Amino acid sequence: PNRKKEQRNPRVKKRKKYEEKQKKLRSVKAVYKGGEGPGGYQGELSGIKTNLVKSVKL
Amino acid sequence: KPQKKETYMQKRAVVVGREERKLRDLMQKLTTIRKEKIAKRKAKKEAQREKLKKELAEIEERRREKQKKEKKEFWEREGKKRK
Amino acid sequence: MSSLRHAIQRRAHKERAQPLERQRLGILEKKKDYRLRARDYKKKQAVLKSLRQKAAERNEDEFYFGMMSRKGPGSALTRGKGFTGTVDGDRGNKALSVETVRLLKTQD
Amino acid sequence: EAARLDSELKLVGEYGLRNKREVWRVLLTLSKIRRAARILLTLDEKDPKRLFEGNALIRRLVRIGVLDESRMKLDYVLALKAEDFLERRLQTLVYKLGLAKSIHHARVLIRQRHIRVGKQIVNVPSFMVRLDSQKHIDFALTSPFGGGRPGRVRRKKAK
Amino acid sequence: AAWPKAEDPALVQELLDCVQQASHYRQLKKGANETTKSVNRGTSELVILAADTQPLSIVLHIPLICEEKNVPYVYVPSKVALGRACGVSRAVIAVSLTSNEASDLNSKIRALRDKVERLA
Amino acid sequence: ELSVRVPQLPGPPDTLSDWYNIPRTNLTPELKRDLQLLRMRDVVAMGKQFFKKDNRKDFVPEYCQVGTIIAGATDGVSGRLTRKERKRTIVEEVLSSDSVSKYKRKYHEIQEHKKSGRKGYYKKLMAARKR
Amino acid sequence: GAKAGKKVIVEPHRHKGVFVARGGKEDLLCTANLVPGESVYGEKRISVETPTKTEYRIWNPFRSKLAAGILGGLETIYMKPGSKVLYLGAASGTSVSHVADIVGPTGAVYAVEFSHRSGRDLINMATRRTNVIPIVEDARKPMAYRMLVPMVDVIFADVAQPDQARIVGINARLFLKQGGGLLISIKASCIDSTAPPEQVFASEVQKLREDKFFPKEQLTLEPYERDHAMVSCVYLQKEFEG
Amino acid sequence: PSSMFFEHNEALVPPYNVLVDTNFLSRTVGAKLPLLESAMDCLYASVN
Repeated sequence: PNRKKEQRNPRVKKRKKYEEKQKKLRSVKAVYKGGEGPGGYQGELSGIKTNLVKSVKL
Repeated sequence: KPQKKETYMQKRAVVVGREERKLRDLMQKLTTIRKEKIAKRKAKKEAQREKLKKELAEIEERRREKQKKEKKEFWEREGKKRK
Repeated sequence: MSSLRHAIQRRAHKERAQPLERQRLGILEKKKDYRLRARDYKKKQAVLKSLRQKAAERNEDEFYFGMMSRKGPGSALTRGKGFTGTVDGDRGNKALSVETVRLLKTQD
Repeated sequence: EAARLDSELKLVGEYGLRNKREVWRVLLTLSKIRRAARILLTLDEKDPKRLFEGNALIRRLVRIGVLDESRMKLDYVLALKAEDFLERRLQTLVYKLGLAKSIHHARVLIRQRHIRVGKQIVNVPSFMVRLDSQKHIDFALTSPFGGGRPGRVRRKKAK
Repeated sequence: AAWPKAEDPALVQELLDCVQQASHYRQLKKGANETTKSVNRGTSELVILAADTQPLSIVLHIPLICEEKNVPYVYVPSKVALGRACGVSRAVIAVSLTSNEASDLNSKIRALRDKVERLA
Repeated sequence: ELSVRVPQLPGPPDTLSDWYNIPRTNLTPELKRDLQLLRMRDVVAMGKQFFKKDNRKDFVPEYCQVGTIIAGATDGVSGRLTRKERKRTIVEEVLSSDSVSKYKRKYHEIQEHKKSGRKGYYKKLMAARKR
Repeated sequence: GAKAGKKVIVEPHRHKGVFVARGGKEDLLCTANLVPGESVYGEKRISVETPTKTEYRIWNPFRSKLAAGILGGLETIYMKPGSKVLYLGAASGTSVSHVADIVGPTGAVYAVEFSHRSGRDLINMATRRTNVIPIVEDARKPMAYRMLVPMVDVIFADVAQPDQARIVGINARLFLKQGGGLLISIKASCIDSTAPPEQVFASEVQKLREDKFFPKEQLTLEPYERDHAMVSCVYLQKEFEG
Repeated sequence: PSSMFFEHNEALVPPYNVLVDTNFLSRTVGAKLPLLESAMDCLYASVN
């Protein structure tokens, strides 16, 4: 059965799967990613839902 | 049934303005793309949900297999003791 | 299994198009399109059948309050050329009484 | 052991290694070191064996700069780990010293033999570095970054 | 005025040493305007301020912003020697260093800011 | 010092006491339009942004005020709208911006794919038949 | 940027007093400022012609960790408009002004700061805003401003000190109502700067539970200022107010 | 939980905190083993 570049180098395949998983991580939790913008603050650039609590209740 | 007469309301309606018309056209096309995008995403979400429930029933079948093996192990190891 | 199958083994097939001596009479209903036409015809005919049960098991002396506040279908007998047995309603507008009409006229 | 899976993957991805062979190998090294650390704690404090052997091992580790010059005790000798051994792994130094834009580009550079440490060019990216040497890492003279010939692509483009 | 001054006994020397480390390691902003921009971007990990300066008011306003951001600062006694430590060919009165979260340089900086926090 | 008083005896609240007097929102059509825009703000940023899925069955809050972004003292060179750029309604602003071309193109596309084969196609088949 | 001049809409958020203003391609957070029309620090602001006296202020997260918390969606931030709040770590007063605009006139916030000239900015704002009380002293010795602080309900803390837990603990011992509340914020790099941050947070919360606190919320202000946290606890009861 | 990754805890680095449960404590006395020593050896790091 025929295969791909991505399979044929087992150096590359753990690069992309590491990239996409890190992209996959960028769905669930929140990464830091630098400070506010160097031009400045520009709002919460993708919305605010009010009624959502994300606090671990101890 | 749709009207073939022409009411005083429809005649007394005002012709709308030009800025208003541009605005309303924008609003129309906005709602269209909104509805179709919600349709695509709802469809994909439904297909992945059906996929996942298939794997849940598969793990249910495996649960029943281990249930069968375990209960038969219990009662075979139990029958000779009562024997 | 699912690695006991060769590549050209899973190479599956490709539909056969409508012949081009014919195409002015419509696309070729292969299997899936037949299934679609079926299921539509099926749910429609079962709706039709259930309605037929209702219309053979009406009772003539029902009584509601809608019948005090809608028109009735009736028949061709009293309705005319223009009769399906729909029960109409309003379209939305009523007899709009005179004083407000004067107000409208002044504004216009 | 999905935790084993994801943990090993994050090791490689943060330092773009090649396989869980190399990662497990460095882990084996760490295991031998922490075995030494366990033993030298098993001998009680102020014992002479403990004093000299632990002083030795701590000098070893700070000589390769993995355990910090700040903290010099057997507690931290236990507390070291694979991220630190990877920190003193070599290719990481090219990336953190600003010659190769990416860890993979650094891997390719080490392949085609453009960096050296001291004198000799290096081909193995898992050549462990030393604290005393780690700043003496630059391009060789034969590489077009360091000079020498402009390279084969410049050669052909001039052709 | 410059009451969180760094004392002599080689504490300033470990400071200048880590400055040399970060200046090679590109984790460094140099000059007071760069310091203000780094601390007002919040990337700053620590900032060192000279006290040997033609009037001190510059390295008095900079502590106002680092007090406004709750990130540490420390007074070296020598603008010339700090500039030489950075490798500028010019005296510098204010040098700041940021964070890069995969090293042991960060452990060094943690030690240094622990030192200055015990100084304060 | 003491006089005769006045007797003055002749629903849901109107200005919320615990949010510093936010009045009940008047239902005006341009306000409705702005509300629809801010709900459907996803498709507005076509391709480049995504938004938190704010999803209630209604969308009209009971209390809202239309306002103005005043001024940037630290920055007003380009974070300031030009005089032509200033708009009355948010909908007219997002109108007067660019990319409404790409909007219209997507519109013709979706319109065609919902006019795939539903009735016009059947009529033209019927013409190919009856001919 | 949501540039200067864009017509926007503002609505209440969940919390009593704070507001959220949505618009166009970018929403944000605001507060009705008590002191009218005037900016503090080049913060952007918002005017609405009410059917003059109606002005709001945009609240940068990255400048103010309370705002980071309001974006992180806290359980209950304990500060109703009209409440007594001891602030702690009141450096240069920006966030403090925001809390002031929350509590309004019928509230009062006690702004304590350690250094001087950040104090100067703070007391300038204390002249202007008629509900925030300037206190410039050593936080470690709260008997100094024992003359000033009455019993209050809500404790803000944002200092970065090793003895922070004991600081806010004795301040809880002195200035917090029965069934009190507090928000504090914590940096791993200033509590102990080699360890993993979650472990540092557990150490600090266990400390407060030894200070007889009831831990009742935690979050990590994750996309905004790395490895910090906001922690919410209640003073000496399981419920908040009474 | 922050400091976590795709079912891996980046958090727990040495030293390790270990909770004793009751069956475990009964059974490790019943097997006559030194608590701190055996844990330190099996983990190869410092605990409490």
